[PDB]
Amino acid sequence: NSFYSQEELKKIGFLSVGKNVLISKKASIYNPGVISIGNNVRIDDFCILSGKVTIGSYSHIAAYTALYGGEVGIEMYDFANISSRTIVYAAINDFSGNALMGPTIPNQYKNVKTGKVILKKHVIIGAHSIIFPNVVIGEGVAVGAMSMVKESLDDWYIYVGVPVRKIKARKRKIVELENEFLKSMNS
Amino acid sequence: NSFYSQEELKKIGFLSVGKNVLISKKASIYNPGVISIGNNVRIDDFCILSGKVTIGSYSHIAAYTALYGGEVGIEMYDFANISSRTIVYAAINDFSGNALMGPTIPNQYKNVKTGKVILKKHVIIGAHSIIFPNVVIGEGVAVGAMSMVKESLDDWYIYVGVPVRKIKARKRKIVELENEFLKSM
Amino acid sequence: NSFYSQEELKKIGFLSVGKNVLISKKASIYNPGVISIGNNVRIDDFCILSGKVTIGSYSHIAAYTALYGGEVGIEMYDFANISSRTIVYAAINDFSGNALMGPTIPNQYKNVKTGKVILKKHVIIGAHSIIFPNVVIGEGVAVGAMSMVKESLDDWYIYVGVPVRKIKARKRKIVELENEFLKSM
Ligand SMILES: CC(C)(COP(=O)(O)OP(=O)(O)OC[C@H]1O[C@@H](n2cnc3c(N)ncnc32)[C@H](O)[C@@H]1OP(=O)(O)O)[C@@H](O)C(=O)NCCC(=O)NCCS
Ligand SMILES: CC(C)(COP(=O)(O)OP(=O)(O)OC[C@H]1O[C@@H](n2cnc3c(N)ncnc32)[C@H](O)[C@@H]1OP(=O)(O)O)[C@@H](O)C(=O)NCCC(=O)NCCS
Ligand SMILES: CC(C)(COP(=O)(O)OP(=O)(O)OC[C@H]1O[C@@H](n2cnc3c(N)ncnc32)[C@H](O)[C@@H]1OP(=O)(O)O)[C@@H](O)C(=O)NCCC(=O)NCCS
Ligand SMILES: Cc1cn([C@H]2C[C@H](O)[C@@H](COP(=O)(O)OP(=O)(O)O)O2)c(=O)[nH]c1=O
Ligand SMILES: Cc1cn([C@H]2C[C@H](O)[C@@H](COP(=O)(O)OP(=O)(O)O)O2)c(=O)[nH]c1=O
Ligand SMILES: Cc1cn([C@H]2C[C@H](O)[C@@H](COP(=O)(O)OP(=O)(O)O)O2)c(=O)[nH]c1=O
Ligand SMILES: [Cl-]
Repeated sequence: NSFYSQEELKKIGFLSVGKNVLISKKASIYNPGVISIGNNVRIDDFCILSGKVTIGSYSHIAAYTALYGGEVGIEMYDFANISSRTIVYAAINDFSGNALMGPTIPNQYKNVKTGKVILKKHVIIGAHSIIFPNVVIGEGVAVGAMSMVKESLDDWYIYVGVPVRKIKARKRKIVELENEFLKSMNS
Repeated sequence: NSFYSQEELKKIGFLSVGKNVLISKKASIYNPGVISIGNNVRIDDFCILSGKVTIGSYSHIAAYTALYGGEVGIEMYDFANISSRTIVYAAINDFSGNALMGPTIPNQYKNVKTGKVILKKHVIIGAHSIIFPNVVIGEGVAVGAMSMVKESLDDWYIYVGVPVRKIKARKRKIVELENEFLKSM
Repeated sequence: NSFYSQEELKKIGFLSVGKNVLISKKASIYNPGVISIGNNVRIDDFCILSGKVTIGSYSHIAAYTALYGGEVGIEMYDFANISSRTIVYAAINDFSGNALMGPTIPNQYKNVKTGKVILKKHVIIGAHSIIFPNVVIGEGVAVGAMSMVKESLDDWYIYVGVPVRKIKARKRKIVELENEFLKSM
């Protein structure tokens, strides 16, 4: 394995880091100062966390995943997971041609769309997917592999495609299993 | 370039690693102990090889490619190649809502689907593709870029889309070139 | 941030490299002697530039992006930007079954398709996209996320899909702004 030690970790300088947080040494963490991580979290190789990013507990950010929180930030609630090679954007430039583009160029010439991105509890994003700014992913939502998400998504559904369409209900058993797991944790 | 010396290879300790095997120091190899590698194989920057993976000979695995063989294994026969940024999964979690998810939770609470992934000879996988567990990709199968493969695939066909659909037969002239090529050695 | 200093850049040995140039140390650069960079370029972690590549000025190459310039080359012009996880190939292997495949194999048995690739001014390439060889992406072209490009694209259009299709005109307003920005300089 490739993860930082508890020793190495406290030395990163996160706004917050819980316990049993496993982080690849091969990930990239920009501005840990604005990054909070709960407990039981895994962040694999070649991830990039940048800007404002909050992660709860029980979350795997699989390899190659980029979270660009910029300023408004990205929030994951507990039991959210993100599969490989996913990108989440809290800010994006305007593609229309009404705006010059990117970090090379002064702000006034651009027309950056920005907006908090939220992943609620039990959201799972499949591999190679893309989430855009200002998007709340509803509790329980499953998004398929190679998905593109530009708009908010209603609780407890499964979505696929570019851009995603609602294809079926997500089952809630998962909520019973969460309840059980916490109780095994209990007494 | 960015490859191991033949020297340093030996110091990784694969189940087995043949000759003329170029593997980027920028790859991530986990649990080399269950990975074997034949001859004339290139693995490029930022690849990941995890768990049980078996690569024959004359195979390129291109940059960013993730092979997660876990316990059941991925296996690739000779002259099989994978283009950049592919993921081969020998194990996936249940997305239905019937299970809790990922490596952060106990296995009683989950419903991991698992099953060996094999790519037969002369298989080519296009870039940005995803092969899920329990899939035999038949000999001479070509899968297009940006494709997703959840079921086994018939021999000598070209497949594309998400999930893939069969679009036409692959030419087999490469059988000849294999023969003619092995010949001259 | 993971960038080289003005200093270390000079040691890399780029054909040419201008000012305000930030390249990630996490990037891989092969054969930097055929690679050339204007001014006010940014190249992010995990990018790969390989063989012949030429970038003008005011361009961002975002993270994970692979540019395989080969011998023919890839050229971007001023104000072209490329989003994350893109790949641009100036050379590719033939999938049809008429040839054997990849770098593990002698040229005489392959059937490499190759040709210069060009991104004209103001091109924007969407995240997770692929550009095949021998194409010109028209001036002012935007190509959506997760799109695949196999042919030259007409100027001032937005294209999406796999492979792309034209969906609407790109506003030419950016020309005004390019002037206004450059005037102000
Ligand atoms: C989304 C997913 C869970 C749905 O699978 P399913 O519930 O078994 O449903 P089906 O395969 O029958 O597909 C239903 C429909 O959506 C389409 N579809 C399925 N997955 C799709 C995807 N990823 N993108 C686009 N369309 C998809 C199918 O073509 C089918 O279409 P139709 O009914 O119009 O013919 C699964 O296909 C998937 O993408 N899983 C992602 C796995 C992953 O990323 N894992 C990381 C490892 S833990
Ligand atoms: C698979 C591939 C070879 C097929 O293309 P081809 O044999 O030239 O055939 P065509 O381009 O005429 O395509 C036939 C149909 O498939 C579709 N198609 C082709 N490639 C597709 C892909 N990757 N995904 C979805 N559809 C695809 C076309 O839209 C066309 O559709 P239609 O029948 O509805 O019109 C090619 O497009 C591809 O994906 N190559 C991948 C190369 C790669 O990843 N290289 C790595 C560097 S070596
Ligand atoms: C291409 C893009 C600009 C178009 O957005 P838009 O101008 O708002 O257009 P719409 O969302 O109305 O969609 C227009 C049509 O294109 C389709 N479409 C949009 N984006 C698509 C994509 N990336 N791939 C395939 N189809 C797409 C829509 O389904 C719609 O189809 P219809 O007219 O048949 O219903 C945007 O969808 C996109 O892909 N942006 C990429 C952003 C990125 O990669 N950013 C990097 C960080 S700065
Ligand atoms: C994928 C990955 C694995 N590893 C290590 C830690 C794991 O114990 C081991 C197995 O990899 P992985 O495929 O994540 O296995 P699992 O699904 O069993 O957790 O390899 C890393 O250090 N970094 C990574 O990015
Ligand atoms: C792509 C890549 C190339 N290289 C080096 C070794 C290759 O011989 C050289 C050129 O590779 P590449 O650009 O892929 O060219 P080709 O397709 O002809 O093999 O750069 C690496 O070390 N690591 C890599 O991940
Ligand atoms: C993505 C990325 C960021 N960084 C650093 C430099 C940036 O100033 C910072 C975050 O940049 P970014 O998230 O791209 O946004 P902005 O356009 O607001 O700068 O982190 C790197 O060094 N390499 C990278 O690949
Ligand atoms: Cl990637």
